Amino acid sequence: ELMAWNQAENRRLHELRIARLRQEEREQEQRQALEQARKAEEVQAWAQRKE
Amino acid sequence: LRRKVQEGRLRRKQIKFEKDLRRIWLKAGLKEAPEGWQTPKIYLR
Amino acid sequence: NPWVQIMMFKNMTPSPFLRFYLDSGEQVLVDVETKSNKEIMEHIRKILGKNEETLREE
Amino acid sequence: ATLNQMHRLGPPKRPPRKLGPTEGRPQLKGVVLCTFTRK
Amino acid sequence: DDPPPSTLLKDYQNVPGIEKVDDVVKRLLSLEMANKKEMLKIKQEQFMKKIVANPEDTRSLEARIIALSVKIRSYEEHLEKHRKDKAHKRYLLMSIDQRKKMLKNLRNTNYDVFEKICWGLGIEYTFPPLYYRRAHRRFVTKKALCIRVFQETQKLKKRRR
Amino acid sequence: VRSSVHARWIVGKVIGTKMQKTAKVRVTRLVLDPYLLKYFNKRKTYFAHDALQQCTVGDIVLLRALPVPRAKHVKHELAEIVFKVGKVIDPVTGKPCAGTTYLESPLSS
RNA sequence: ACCACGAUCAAAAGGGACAAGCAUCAAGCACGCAGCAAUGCAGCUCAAAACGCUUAGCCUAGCCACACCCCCACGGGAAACAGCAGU
Ligand SMILES: [K+]
Ligand SMILES: [Mg+2]
Ligand SMILES: [Mg+2]
Ligand SMILES: [Mg+2]
Ligand SMILES: [Mg+2]
Ligand SMILES: [Mg+2]
Repeated sequence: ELMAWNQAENRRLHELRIARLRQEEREQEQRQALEQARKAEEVQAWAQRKE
Repeated sequence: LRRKVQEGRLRRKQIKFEKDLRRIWLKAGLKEAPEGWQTPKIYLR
Repeated sequence: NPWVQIMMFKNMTPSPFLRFYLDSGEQVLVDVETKSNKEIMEHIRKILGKNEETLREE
Repeated sequence: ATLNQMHRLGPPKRPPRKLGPTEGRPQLKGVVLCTFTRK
Repeated sequence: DDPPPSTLLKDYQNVPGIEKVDDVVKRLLSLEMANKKEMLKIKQEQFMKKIVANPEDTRSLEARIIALSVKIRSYEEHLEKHRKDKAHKRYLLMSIDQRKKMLKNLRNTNYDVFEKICWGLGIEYTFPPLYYRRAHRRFVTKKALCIRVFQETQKLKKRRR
Repeated sequence: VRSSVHARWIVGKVIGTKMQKTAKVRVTRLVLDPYLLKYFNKRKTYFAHDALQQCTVGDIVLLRALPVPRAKHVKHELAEIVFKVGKVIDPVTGKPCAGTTYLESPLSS
């Protein structure tokens, strides 16, 4: 029973980890889209200059 | 006079090195040195 | 526990954890993110520690 | 010194005590060879 | 092998219509009329495309190892000609040691990428010595004799049995 | 009763693979300094039978005692590889990792 | 126990642990592994102290070692109080 309880505790901590990682993923996606837009503008400027 | 003492010590040192080398192959069971072995004079130019 | 082999590892995984190897061949994994040192001590005492009754018997 | 240095060097090693003229004995028997005076 | 001199500069490869320009413009925008650093940049991107999973990431350990490898090759090429340049000898040796350290870290962290780097750049990873002690003449001679004596004793044992 | 070898289960790092079907492993234990009352690592070398030659230098392995020694110094066998060198799989999440960063995100599965 | 079942006690063998000083003792020189064997590989210990020299009975309900010497004792030196008392 102690081993089973330890496994259940691991599962609960895993659920909390997954929730936290999903939060991190949303904030990531936001900032990464922002940075990707900035880099798109930079590449546009560079391509125009080279042309 | 320091010279002759110094080369005498070098000669005794070479003799001791050769004696250790001989002890090795004697204990290993070889009656003579390994075929083609010759102890180099490493303490004399 | 002088006869138990304790070994430490650093920055090999994204998450800290403890693992206990038993004589039977079983392995016990204890995740320790978000847990204080006192909480970890209590957890290991509960799951793999001798109770006060056994110690008093000894 | 650091704790690592103290561990590696280990406990201090007091050198053995020096034996005196009696060689660590209370007294010694002797035979007189000659008598004289010193300043 | 170096890129052909006709290759376009890294900054002039994705510009639209670069194939529709005069031959003179192609010469002006090729490696033939640039310094060695542009050729090194072309080498670097070729290695990144051939080895790394994401050629755009330059902060990764494997990308850094590739960059240091290109730089080490440039130093070696420089030193073939300037045999008495001590500062660049120092830079080459330091770069080689740093790349060894990076390879050790990559091996400890990502073995598949470590293998792919070692194959792609032709790097033969070597393990460090265990003991750092001076091998003076007496030790060398004694070790050679001990090896010889072991060989002779092995022959004697094999024949006698 | 099951074995005459003192060390029944031990965890170590493979430091040598130059012998046939044998891995040389370094095992560290914590030993108290009687004077300083601080714990220091003490190292010991073990030879472990590795039939399949799957051990690489630097990987963390678990060794199980043989019922009896199979050689002068080989008293243990490779039970498993805890951490393959450079191919570590995170036990908490089960996903491959390179150091402290996930090679495959846990959310992906 | 005495039929052993098995306890108690405890050798040989296997695994582990186990004094001090000296690194001006830094290399040891076969000290490993695999195979039923034939044989194959070239390995094993070591500055986290190997190898060596010197000192010492020890961890005291006691334990270890020795028992004239040649570690041992077929054999040899040679004729034995390191049992008590005694010289
Ligand atoms: K004796
Ligand atoms: Mg016994
Ligand atoms: Mg004595
Ligand atoms: Mg007597
Ligand atoms: Mg006797
Ligand atoms: Mg008497």
